[PDB]
Amino acid sequence: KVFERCELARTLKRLGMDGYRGISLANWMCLAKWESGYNTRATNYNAGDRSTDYGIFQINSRYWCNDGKTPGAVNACHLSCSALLQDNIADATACAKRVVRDPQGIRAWVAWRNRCQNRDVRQYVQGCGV
Repeated sequence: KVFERCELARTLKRLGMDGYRGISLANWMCLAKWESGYNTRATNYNAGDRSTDYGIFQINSRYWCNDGKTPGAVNACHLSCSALLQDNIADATACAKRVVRDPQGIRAWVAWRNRCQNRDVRQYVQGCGV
């Protein structure tokens, strides 16, 4: 599924993402925007280390989900990476929450650092009713 902007903002809010561990909804939106263009079936293979990024947040298989083909990988979210390719993003948000409970928080995603950190991200939630 490819979410429309405000549709996603309210979907994330309903799943408890607004302010989760001090991270604003606008930040999660900016993350999803730059990671996959709000596309839940987005995937990216990383030839260098044999891991794959999954879903709307492009979560990596080396540490977060199990795809069975990533060498020495772990599954901290305790999910099959397939769960991160669903139209329903409940599991993907559960895992995104798991990621941010770690020390880095939202900084876990380099894309967030490159396009969201210290940026005016208000535009992501404007007019969505969140």
